[PDB]
Amino acid sequence: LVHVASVEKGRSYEDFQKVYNAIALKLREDDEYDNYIGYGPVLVRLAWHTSGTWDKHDNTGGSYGGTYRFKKEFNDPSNAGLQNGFKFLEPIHKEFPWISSGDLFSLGGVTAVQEMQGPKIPWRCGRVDTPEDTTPDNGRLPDADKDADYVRTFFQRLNMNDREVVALMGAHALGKTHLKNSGYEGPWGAANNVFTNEFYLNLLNEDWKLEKNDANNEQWDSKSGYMMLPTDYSLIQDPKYLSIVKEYANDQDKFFKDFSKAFEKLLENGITFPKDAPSPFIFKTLEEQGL
Ligand code: HEM
Repeated sequence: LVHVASVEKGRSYEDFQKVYNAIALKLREDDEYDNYIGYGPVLVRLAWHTSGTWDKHDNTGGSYGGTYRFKKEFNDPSNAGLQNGFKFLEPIHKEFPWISSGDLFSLGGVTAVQEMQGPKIPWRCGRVDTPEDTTPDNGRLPDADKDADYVRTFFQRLNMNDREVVALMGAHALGKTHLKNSGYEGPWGAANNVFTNEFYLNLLNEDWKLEKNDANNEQWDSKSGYMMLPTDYSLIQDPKYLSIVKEYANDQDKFFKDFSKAFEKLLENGITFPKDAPSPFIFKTLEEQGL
């Protein structure tokens, strides 16, 4: 099953920069969301969950078809809370009705990372909406109560290696767990709407205690008021992941570069880009544009 990228008719970099900008301006405006975290983190998570249903074995799921717009995927228990990101994007899509759903969901993630002072993430257009019956079934997104061997095997299905996995998990600097969505509660760190390598620093430097939360699930908690999921903590339990956590804790630029590559790859899995497709776009931030 081949998904060939097909550029929205007549569109070029400037059209997508306008979409970026609209997302970015709304992120600035709607700053009160989630006790003033803002929408950056949930948009990053929406981009990831809409891409992370991919199965390399048969090219089902993935970002291309924008299938989160259908009830089976939007109602996935694993996607609880992402409705907020979708609602954010609704007025964006109304203003730019020509962008595909998959391009919008993925671009929302890129925009959020960059506006939150993260790395530049090159982004390619040309995802095409596919019909309801192409929506992947629930259950392809990961469980949080598991160990490093689970994490490693899970991400093989997404064609991600150890370094790509550890880099992608650094997105957990952002936002928080919310008990009613996932059965976990609390932020991973202090700077939870600015993209930094704080996740790795907190894993290595906080004093974590294994506790039960009010949903009766185990999570790791610190006296600073931070938490880690069992799957997060697995990155310092496994000696191969641990080495990479230490690397990113000690090298902000390396983390940024590796994250950018892995995140673009996640957002592009399953898509065939023709030879003569446009090169990936690197959007300017609002700040870079003086906006
Ligand atoms: C083993 C893999 C992973 C597991 C089990 C996991 C699990 C979770 C859970 C349980 C939450 C809390 C959701 C809520 O209560 O609202 C969450 C939040 C989040 N995850 Fe992950 N995650 C994984 C990987 C990733 C990756 C690869 C990214 C993106 C690159 C990502 C980005 C986020 C973000 C940004 C949030 C915060 C959302 C918000 O504040 O609304 N996660 N994750």
